[PDB]
Amino acid sequence: PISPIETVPVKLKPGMDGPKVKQWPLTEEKIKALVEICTEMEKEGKISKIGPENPYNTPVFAIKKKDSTKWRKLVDFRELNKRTQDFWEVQLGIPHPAGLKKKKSVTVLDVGDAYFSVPLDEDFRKYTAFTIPSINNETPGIRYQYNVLPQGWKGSPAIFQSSMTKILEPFAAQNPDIVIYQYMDDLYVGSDLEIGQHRTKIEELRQHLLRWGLTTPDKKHQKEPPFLWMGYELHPDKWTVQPIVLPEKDSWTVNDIQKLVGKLNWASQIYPGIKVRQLSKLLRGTKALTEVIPLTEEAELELAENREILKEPVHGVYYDPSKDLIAEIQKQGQGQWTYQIYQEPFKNLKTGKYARMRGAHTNDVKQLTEAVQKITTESIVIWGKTPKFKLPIQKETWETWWTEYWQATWIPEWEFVNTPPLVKLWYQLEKEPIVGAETFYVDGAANRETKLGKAGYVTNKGRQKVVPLTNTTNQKTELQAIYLALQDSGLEVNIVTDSQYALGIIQAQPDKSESELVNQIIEQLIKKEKVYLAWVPAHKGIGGNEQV
Amino acid sequence: PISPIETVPVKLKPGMDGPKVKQWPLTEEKIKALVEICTEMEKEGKISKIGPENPYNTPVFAIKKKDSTKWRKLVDFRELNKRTQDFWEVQLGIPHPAGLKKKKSVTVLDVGDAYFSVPLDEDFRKYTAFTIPSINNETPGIRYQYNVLPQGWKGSPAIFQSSMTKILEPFKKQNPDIVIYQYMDDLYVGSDLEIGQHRTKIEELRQHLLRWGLTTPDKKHQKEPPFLWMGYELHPDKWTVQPIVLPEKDSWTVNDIQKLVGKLNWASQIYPGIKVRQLSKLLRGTKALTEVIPLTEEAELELAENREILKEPVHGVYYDPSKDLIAEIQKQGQGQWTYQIYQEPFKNLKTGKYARMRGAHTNDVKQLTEAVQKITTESIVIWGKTPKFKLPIQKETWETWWTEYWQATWIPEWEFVNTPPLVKLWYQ
Ligand SMILES: N#C/C=C/c1cc(Cl)cc(Oc2ccc(Cl)cc2OCCn2ccc(=O)[nH]c2=O)c1
Repeated sequence: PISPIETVPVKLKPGMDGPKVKQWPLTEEKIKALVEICTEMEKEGKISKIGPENPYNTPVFAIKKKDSTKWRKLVDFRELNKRTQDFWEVQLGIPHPAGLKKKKSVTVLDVGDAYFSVPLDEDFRKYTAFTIPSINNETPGIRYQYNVLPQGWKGSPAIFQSSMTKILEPFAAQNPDIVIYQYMDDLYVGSDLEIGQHRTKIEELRQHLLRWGLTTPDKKHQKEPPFLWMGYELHPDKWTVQPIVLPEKDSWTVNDIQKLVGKLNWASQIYPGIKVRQLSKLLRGTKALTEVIPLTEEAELELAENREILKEPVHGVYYDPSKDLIAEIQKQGQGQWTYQIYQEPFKNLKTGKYARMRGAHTNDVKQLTEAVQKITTESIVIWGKTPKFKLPIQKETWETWWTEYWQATWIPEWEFVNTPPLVKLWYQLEKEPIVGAETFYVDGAANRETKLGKAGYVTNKGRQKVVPLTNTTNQKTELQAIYLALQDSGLEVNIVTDSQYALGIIQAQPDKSESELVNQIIEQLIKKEKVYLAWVPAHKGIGGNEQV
Repeated sequence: PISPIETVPVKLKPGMDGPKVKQWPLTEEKIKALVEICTEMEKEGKISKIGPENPYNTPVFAIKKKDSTKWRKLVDFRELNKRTQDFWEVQLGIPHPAGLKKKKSVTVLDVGDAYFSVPLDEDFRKYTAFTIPSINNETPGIRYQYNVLPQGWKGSPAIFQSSMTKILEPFKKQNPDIVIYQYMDDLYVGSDLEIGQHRTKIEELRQHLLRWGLTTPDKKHQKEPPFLWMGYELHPDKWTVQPIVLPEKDSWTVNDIQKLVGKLNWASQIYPGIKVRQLSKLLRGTKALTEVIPLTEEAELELAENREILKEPVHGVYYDPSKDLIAEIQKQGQGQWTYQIYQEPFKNLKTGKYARMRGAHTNDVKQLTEAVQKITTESIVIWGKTPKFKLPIQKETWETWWTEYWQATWIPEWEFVNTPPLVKLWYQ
């Protein structure tokens, strides 16, 4: 049989037993349809009839496919799968085309009857036992078991991949002018060899595999570029995404919105400028998978922009190790960032976008840093080096920022590209208090029940103000106090606040938020020349005038 | 070599399975290096290739070792350690000398190579599985498991402990005043001798161990050293909680006194016997920040009384062996970093400041990495165990770049903080 391939030893999960499920049922119309399959599988040595000796057992169902000339046997291994040991996880992610090297020729070989071509560990086989019944009347049910990897069995993919990998080594040893990538039941071979000897080599590999019991395309030899693979279009000199289709609807489903943002973020690999923000903000509600969700003007505008970019196709190229790797980032402005990875000006390996969905308040430089981080990781995964960066930020700007920042930040080799909207910090608080500046002592408070509260200040010039607030919180009033001090002061101002929160926001130097209060505070801070924010403990009775 | 005896059986704490941990993506360079190293280890029988029926995995990295110019493989065993040695700090646990921290000088030696001689229990090997990753998921990763006691596993020195004791015993006889503690792949040797005599004795232990068949590639510059001064020698008697200092100026301002009162009020959580009342009086209300405010009698009395109370260590602060060690670090800028090692909040077992040299040979991540290593080493010497760090850095950044600067053979536990407040200028 298929014995030459060395079996992989398999244990059941410790402290368990094989599946004992008995099958009497059910229908006689599909029984003699099952026998037709089982006899031909038995003759092919894939399954073997087992006897009276009281083995285990598993349910077996029969079903059909359209164009009924093809019958289907489906064995349910779920229980056994519960009871079998864990295996090394099969390859999770898939190789990204931007990391592939251009080869003079590429061939695709799928192996048919894959799992059934790899033997199953002998001692384990008894646990794969199953029964085909008859209708009563002193007839013992037909008992079989698998000699090979059962379709749907837990350990089948990993053991198969292991076996293929092994079988490939006596070949790849004799031929390292040719590179073989392995994915599932597919082998992707490529070479810079002359086309004739490339073809010859391919056929050699074919006869090798066939000698080991692995079938492979004969009629044809099949796929010629493209090469529609895993949602891609692979062309000899270029790669792109499988065509993207955005549906048009009067009423949008949260499900369809998930499919939408999915197709869009998928499209973002290559088409530059894709914005998922508003459409995803729609999905921010985590409730009710069937709920009909309306749109927003910003959302529909965004979808329109996406349709406009998607209208005209752009293509990605393949990787050249001799050429440097460059990543370039541009700010979209809504908290969204875009980037392209290229060794060439008019050709991109790929593109992508980074958005900060964490929390609310974060500034431009930190966001740029995080983007550089994501790009660095992605580049390590796809290529194995890190790119040189082209960033829209002045040297002195980033230097000042990282030197002033409480967290340790690191960026690799990078240079300043002059393309606006250049990233900058709009205001820098004073390191030391300002002489000849009005000193505002600010405070704010709220009743967490009534939710009214108030915000105000008292200056050293004897100037005082108290502004009533409605529908707010202590934090809101506390920012409102600083804002109030900003409105009523001159170009140079000293503010003193009792709260760690407000000081925390202000010192953080954010340039934007969804909080309009903080936005206006920012605008004030920009309009100001010198602002010194200082902190003191509350209720310590020093400079603070509070109330209740 | 050969099995001198049978293998020491390793039993995991019952009701717990082996480590399954994803392998980080690596640079092509580091992958190639790992491939060379592992091919070599495979030829020498140290490790073997495994099939898909081994579910377990443990991360692997390629570090630069020491100032040496060639690569080194570093396995991150933290998970497996937690899953085994936690029961093997019990059964085989190595005692920790309390006199190591009191020595004038402590040298660290790499004894790891020893472990390579000893075989590992056949049943246990499957838990040591690791993977050399492939770029771009193009080929399935290369999978090995250890056939011998692996470096970085805490059970390794536990198993080799008797051997180490036998080899060390003669040296301890000729040198009864020298303290020697083993932590994983490292040997810490303390002494009160002169620095020269100390290094001499260290070389004596080197030649001793070597002629007993235990290699320690600590050979430094050979004949004539260029540039860099020496290497690793600790001085643990200089390690203690640092006193908190109040700013001292000829004159004070409203704002200065504000910062002072603030810092003192913060310090009240540590040293409850501080009185801030007289200190915030002198500015009664509504003054300009830059207004100069001379201090009264009772004010200066309070300041001095608070100065001498802050220069002496806390009360009720002791090391709890049942509790984990926690290390906070905060960035002070200009190359300086400060750190606190504690167990319960505001009770500090140790505090310090790590400072490297500036001028564009260094960056932030390098400094933090070296700081973490230094603190971890101090912690090893003092308590015989490593702290869990709260690192002021973005998780992905740290996870990316930490292996570049990492000279140490162990890995402490860590987690990341996005919060920290005004407590920066208060700790320096
Ligand atoms: N189904 C399916 C295929 C899927 C598939 C999937 C992968 Cl990960 C790779 C693949 O083909 C390749 C195989 C091996 C190498 Cl070194 C490059 C390849 O480049 C492919 C790009 N290419 C394609 C054609 C050509 O002439 N030149 C060229 O560089 C095919």
